[PDB]
Amino acid sequence: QISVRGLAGVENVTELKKNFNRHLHFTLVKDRNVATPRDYYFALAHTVRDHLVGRWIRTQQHYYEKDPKRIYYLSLEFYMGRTLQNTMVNLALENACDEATYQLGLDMEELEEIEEDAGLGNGGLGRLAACFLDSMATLGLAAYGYGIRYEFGIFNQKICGGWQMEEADDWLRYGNPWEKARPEFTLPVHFYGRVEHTSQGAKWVDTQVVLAMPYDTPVPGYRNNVVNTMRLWSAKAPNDFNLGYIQAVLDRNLAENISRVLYPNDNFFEGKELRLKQEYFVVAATLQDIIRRFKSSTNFDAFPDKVAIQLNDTHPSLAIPELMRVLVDLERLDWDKAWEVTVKTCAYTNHTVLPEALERWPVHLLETLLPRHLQIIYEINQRFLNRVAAAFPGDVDRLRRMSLVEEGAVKRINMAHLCIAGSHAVNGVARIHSEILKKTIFKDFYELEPHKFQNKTNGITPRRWLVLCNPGLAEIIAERIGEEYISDLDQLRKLLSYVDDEAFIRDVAKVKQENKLKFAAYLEREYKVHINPNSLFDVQVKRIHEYKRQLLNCLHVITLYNRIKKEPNKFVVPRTVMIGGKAAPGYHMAKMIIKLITAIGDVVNHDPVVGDRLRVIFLENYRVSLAEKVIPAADLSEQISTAGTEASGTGNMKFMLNGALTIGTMDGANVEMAEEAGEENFFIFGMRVEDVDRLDQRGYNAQEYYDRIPELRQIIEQLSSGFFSPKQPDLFKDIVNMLMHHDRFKVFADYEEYVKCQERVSALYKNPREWTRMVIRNIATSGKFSSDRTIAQYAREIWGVEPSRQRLPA
Amino acid sequence: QISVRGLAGVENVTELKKNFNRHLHFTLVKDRNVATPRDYYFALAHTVRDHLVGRWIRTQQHYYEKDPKRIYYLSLEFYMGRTLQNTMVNLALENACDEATYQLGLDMEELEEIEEDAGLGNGGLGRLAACFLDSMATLGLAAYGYGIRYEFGIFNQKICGGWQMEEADDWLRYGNPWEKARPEFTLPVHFYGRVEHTSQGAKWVDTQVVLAMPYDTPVPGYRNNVVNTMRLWSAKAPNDFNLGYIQAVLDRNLAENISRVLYPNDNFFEGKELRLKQEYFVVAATLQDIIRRFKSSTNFDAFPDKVAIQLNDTHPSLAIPELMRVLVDLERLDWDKAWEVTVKTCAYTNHTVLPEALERWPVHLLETLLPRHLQIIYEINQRFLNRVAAAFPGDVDRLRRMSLVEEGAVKRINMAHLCIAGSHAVNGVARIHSEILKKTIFKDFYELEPHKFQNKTNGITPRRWLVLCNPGLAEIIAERIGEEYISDLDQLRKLLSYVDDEAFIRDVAKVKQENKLKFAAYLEREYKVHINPNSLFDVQVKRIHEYKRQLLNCLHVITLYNRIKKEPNKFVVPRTVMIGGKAAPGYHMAKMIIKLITAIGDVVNHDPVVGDRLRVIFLENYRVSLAEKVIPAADLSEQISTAGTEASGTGNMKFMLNGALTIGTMDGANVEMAEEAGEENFFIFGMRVEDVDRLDQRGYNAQEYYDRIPELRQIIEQLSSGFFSPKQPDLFKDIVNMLMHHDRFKVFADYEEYVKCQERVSALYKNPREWTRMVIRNIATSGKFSSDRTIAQYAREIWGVEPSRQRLPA
Ligand SMILES: O=c1oc2c(O)c(O)cc3c(=O)oc4c(O)c(O)cc1c4c23
Ligand SMILES: O=c1oc2c(O)c(O)cc3c(=O)oc4c(O)c(O)cc1c4c23
Ligand SMILES: *Cc1c(COP(=O)(O)O)cnc(C)c1O
Ligand SMILES: *Cc1c(COP(=O)(O)O)cnc(C)c1O
Repeated sequence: QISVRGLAGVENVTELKKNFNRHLHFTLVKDRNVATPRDYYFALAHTVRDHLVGRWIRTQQHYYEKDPKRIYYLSLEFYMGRTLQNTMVNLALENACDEATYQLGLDMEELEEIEEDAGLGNGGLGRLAACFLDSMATLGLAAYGYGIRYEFGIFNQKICGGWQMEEADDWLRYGNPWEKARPEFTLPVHFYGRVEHTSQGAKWVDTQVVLAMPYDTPVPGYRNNVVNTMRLWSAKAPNDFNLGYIQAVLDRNLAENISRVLYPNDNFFEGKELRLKQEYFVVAATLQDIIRRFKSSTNFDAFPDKVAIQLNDTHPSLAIPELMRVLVDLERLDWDKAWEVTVKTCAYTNHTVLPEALERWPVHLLETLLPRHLQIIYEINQRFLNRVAAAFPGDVDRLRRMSLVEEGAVKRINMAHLCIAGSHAVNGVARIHSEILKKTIFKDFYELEPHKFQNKTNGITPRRWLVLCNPGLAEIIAERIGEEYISDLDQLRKLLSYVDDEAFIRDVAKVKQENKLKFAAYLEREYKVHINPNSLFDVQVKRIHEYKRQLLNCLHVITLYNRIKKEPNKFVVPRTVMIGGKAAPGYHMAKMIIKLITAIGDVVNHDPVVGDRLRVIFLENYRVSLAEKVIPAADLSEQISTAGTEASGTGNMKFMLNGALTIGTMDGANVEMAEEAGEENFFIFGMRVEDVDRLDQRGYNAQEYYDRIPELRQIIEQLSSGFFSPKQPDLFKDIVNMLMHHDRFKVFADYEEYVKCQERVSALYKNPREWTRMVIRNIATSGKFSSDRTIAQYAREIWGVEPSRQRLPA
Repeated sequence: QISVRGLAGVENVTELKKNFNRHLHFTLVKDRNVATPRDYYFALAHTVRDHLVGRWIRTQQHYYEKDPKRIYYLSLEFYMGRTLQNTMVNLALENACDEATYQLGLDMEELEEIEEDAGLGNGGLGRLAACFLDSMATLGLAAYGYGIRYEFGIFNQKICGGWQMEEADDWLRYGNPWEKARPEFTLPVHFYGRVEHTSQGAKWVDTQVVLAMPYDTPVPGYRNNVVNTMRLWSAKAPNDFNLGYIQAVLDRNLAENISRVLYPNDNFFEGKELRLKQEYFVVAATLQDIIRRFKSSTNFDAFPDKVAIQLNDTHPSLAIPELMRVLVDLERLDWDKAWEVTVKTCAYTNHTVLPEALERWPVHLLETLLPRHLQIIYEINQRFLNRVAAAFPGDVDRLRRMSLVEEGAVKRINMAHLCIAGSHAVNGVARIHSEILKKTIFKDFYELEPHKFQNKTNGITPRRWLVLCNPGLAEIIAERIGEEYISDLDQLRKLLSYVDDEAFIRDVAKVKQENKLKFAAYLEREYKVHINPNSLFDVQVKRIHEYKRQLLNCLHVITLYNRIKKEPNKFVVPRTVMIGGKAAPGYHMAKMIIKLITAIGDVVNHDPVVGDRLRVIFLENYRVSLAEKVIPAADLSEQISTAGTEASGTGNMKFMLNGALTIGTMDGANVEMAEEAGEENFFIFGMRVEDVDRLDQRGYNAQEYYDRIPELRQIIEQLSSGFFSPKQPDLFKDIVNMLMHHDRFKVFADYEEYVKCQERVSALYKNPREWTRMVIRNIATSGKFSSDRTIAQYAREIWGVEPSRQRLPA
């Protein structure tokens, strides 16, 4: 149908149809008379999968022959979403499959909706890992993603009576056609036990053994015939485990619980034993696999020349003492040599500065679970602090501040300090964040080893986040500038030449209108809720957190409502305000915020005086596949975290690529986005980091804002008095109390500037031509935020490898 | 290579090779350079599976069009063994696959050894279900096997220091290519809750829900293109189950434990709650599936014309009150009509008379777990006893004896009494067993309803138990009489014409020698143990139980040893005595018996005076695939249960078909075997049932035998004094004590006759020609013991359907 979706040659279409029918018959054991649409989805998935396998085998064979340096990306989260369309895009099969299925009497878009998301992540950090795998394959790197195959990913969110309910995400129920179990490469992982000292060093003995069984998923590059591997570990009990009889068999679940469920915490540390087991499990199985692959090529001097290990946050930080354990206890290298190898192999990416997110494991936990690793951590600490003492003699407070061991009520290990000591590179995820790391939380470490500290600004893959989710926009762009931008996003800069082109203006605006109608239709059919498609689509989608300030958005919504009620017959730009995202099940305030959003909706959406001028929708079950629908439909992107709290953001970049304008603070990657587009083409408001610091030194007093802003006072009075909860007048007392007395994120301090900035948005939206021109300026300068740029920087500045755009033979 | 293994046409061989390479590449994602022999096994399995699917789809389509009466065989056990070779045999693919794999540079026999047994049964009852599925498919019946997909089947048995150790049988570790998950036909099963009475009858409410997910395995008939289904249920928690968050997800295992593990009890009732859950789970999911299939054709009058339900033992007895529950509570039929339908639908097979095997469930268990079923059982009981009272007025003891409710310390439900009341047919499994049922344990029921009581003598499938495991014997038979006997075993009677044929005598004896050499080679390569292939192979393989009297065999072994030690330079016929079988983990006496066998081996096998004249081997991990190896190698089959205890036996029949002579008591099917072959062609010894009864009335006194038989006294003195356990002299005190003071099975009473009978065996073995002639007379009269005969009798006399030998189109 459309050019970016590839060729539909008669030979290819015929072959796809034959293979579809073969899988339906032989693989699924169905005929056309009994087949459900789910069976048709599976027949298509297996047909497309067949096209991957040749390239997958040849890619891995190629890496064996050429022996390049291998990149190992260690993450506890891979937020993959659906695989079918992404695979078709990267293999240039989309139009052919569309044609083949049409001829079989089927709608491919309908079949695509049947696939479950691989929801093996929480939010930004998890989705970053997924975008990165796509870029690494596209750039021809010998890269492997290593993680856990969770049986249950991020919970499915249902809204009942305005409240979040959690349901198990049983994503493997119907099978996963993309994975290949590899039980032949099963590896043992050890837990508990004790340390024995011989004349030949330490021995870790009397351990409990859990098996790690790998499952491999293909990761296709964009049209280069490269197919890399994501290897995810599943926990299995040994067959003599606990071996009255019946109970011993049932107790196998105790071992296998390690890979059962993703911890649903986003930017929050929960110090639970099962989480620690997951962290060690992924690390121990991965490192054995790495060493096995290295040895098939006892000289560990060349180890850092053949292996890079990237730690996604501190979650796999145990890689550092585990590598030391293997090199020293098993391979019998001396400490200093092993340490040199370790440091040169490992690199660490920090994702947040929020104190409650930092992993600080109780010593007593590590002592029981991982007694040898604790000894190694103590030894690392002693040697590191000796270096600190020599560099800064007599500075006793620095010693205390930099220690990997934290003193207190409970002794803890600071995993971030372990990662810095044991890595040759430490990076933040946006320029402002990397600067904050050097100035504040890691200042001491930066003074000791300035060379370790880098920036690598986050990015997103333009495959999933443009071509896949917004084919209409990808096409109108391709018509003018060709197809090369899909793997070289900087080429979007050529679009600045069309900012005064009347044909292009009309096409950009038409693509947006079509996306909005399609999403408006989606909401009716699937959620029985009506929206006006002519309204400004005002969208905030991301995990629910106090720092992200969904509450500030709520205050604006209520302000707009109060202004309409005060002057009903005055013209206002119509808005659909959409907020979506999950709260961690134990995060009470975030759960209260969701209830507030729905309660506001209950009032606003049913008030006849408002009409269709304002609508407030909570988008249920926000996840990757929902993002692919809502982002192309958005006019306004809400990126309103308190300055200095959102390390980068990536949702911000997705909206910019897809033709929404941004209202945002100077936080995270927003700063770089505004710098790329021009500040005049962005809706910037609020305190800068420096303003927040100044307010903190003086002391934040919320009462002052309440006293001075009559519109703010009225909202607080409405909240307190039960206006939004008539049957439970004090329902929102916790929210009011937090805002008035202990708001860490200074919601009130940005309220006035935010409301005023929102008026400027409404003014611009009244002039469609000028709105669209600003949109064009945003799309045209979004090139920097491709994860291809990010990965090329990691490859050159951290991993010491050259990216390649060259095709492997088909 | 050999004719019974089918054609190896050039077209077929070429096609098999192409498909093998396709599966290796696309299915397994391997090339020839990285492929293990396990990968080659899987490539072959998928290739053969492809040939089933067309016939499977067409068979099920055929049953939809024709709408025949459907047979539902309900069993908690399906002891299937391996599937690859059986599938090739039934599809006439064996030679072609052999050729195709040879050409690819592979040994097919080696690949066959890689397949795990589907060990979803304990012994006789489980293997009977498997033989039956094979016969039902071969006879063209519209039959479905329904059971549980256990994650762990019967434990793997290891022998450590002479003791049984149990290991989890993780048979699904590498995947199962034969099954097809059918998550689309998932059904809810209810547990716990309470009964509510409305104006519209009873309601079962506040239940806990567990999902039943079916997996279908194809069951191919012998060369008739019929492929039936075995449907096995897996337990799944609902997604809102227990829905802090993490724990609620982990607690899903509580529901899914239902299908986790097979109870390893053979002919022994253990009244555990989890076992009861398994029994209801299979019944509730199966009956919903039955009713769904029936309705796709509210007139339940025709229900018994379209449905037969066969209960394999009392394990699925809850089918009776469950059918009543559905018909009365859900479909709103009146009681009497529902009861008529139920009785006409259900039939019950009894497998043992041993009191400790009978299921007698505590009322308090049923009250908590299944409150509505208990109410229904009480109502059945009241109405049944009203009929008893009317037929036998004033006979108050009969009322007590026949009640489904047992009075006592704990009130219990007798499941056998429930099955008789609720079935139109009740059968035993051999003529003597069916007579014992009428005379003793079910005498009262037989007097009330004589017409219900039938015999159906057990059988075995000649596909697995001749063609598959003994191709050499199948071939020499086919050379003389053709191939028709494979599905018409009565034709073996034609072999009586060759009893004086010198060529045939030599061929029969040669096939046995070849089988013995192959098994002798197997024992060395796999278990590092040497045996003399010229010795008489004396084999007792079956579950370890006191009733089966492995102990009597032990006494004979020790007697032979003592006789050699007394007269070393006297000639004796050399023997290899092989005993194998598993003991239930909690069965202490059976575990002690295994230890005795190995301890005897330790003495006998290392005594230089004995030489290679006597060897005692315990065959580890006896299971279906081991049976297929050892049975063709046997000379003498030990079938030595106390008269009246072994209901039928089926191992006995397997040995007869494969050219072993039988030493046995007049018990179970041994009686019919001796009747078929002629008593002169059998080695019969010992008490008859009548002799056991006489001894019981007088009182069994073991001391008497000890006092009168000096050879017996010496063995007991050796056991007591530590001769077979020098480092633990009293190790076998439990065994000695049981034999002397509380032997339920009268081991000593048969000792003298058994030893004398064994001398007659040794005498005949000295004359190879006459041994082989007797063998021919056994093989030639084994036809009655085909499960095809058994199933034809079930079909005609119980299910009311006609078997068909006619082929479906290919
Ligand atoms: O008790 C909690 O307090 C919190 C906070 O005070 C906060 O600011 C953020 C969070 C957060 O992100 O995730 C959480 C969880 O997954 C959880 O199980 C418990 C809590 C939080 C939490
Ligand atoms: O405690 C037991 O006593 C038994 C007997 O006394 C017996 O004659 C036969 C048996 C038997 O066959 O299986 C068993 C089990 O699976 C189990 O867990 C416990 C027992 C038995 C058992
Ligand atoms: C991109 C993305 C995120 C991250 O969004 P931010 O606004 O950067 O927090 C979270 N969840 C999903 C499903 C995403 O696609
Ligand atoms: C046939 C068979 C049995 C039953 O043997 P009996 O001697 O009749 O008890 C038990 N186990 C296996 C593995 C079998 O093949």
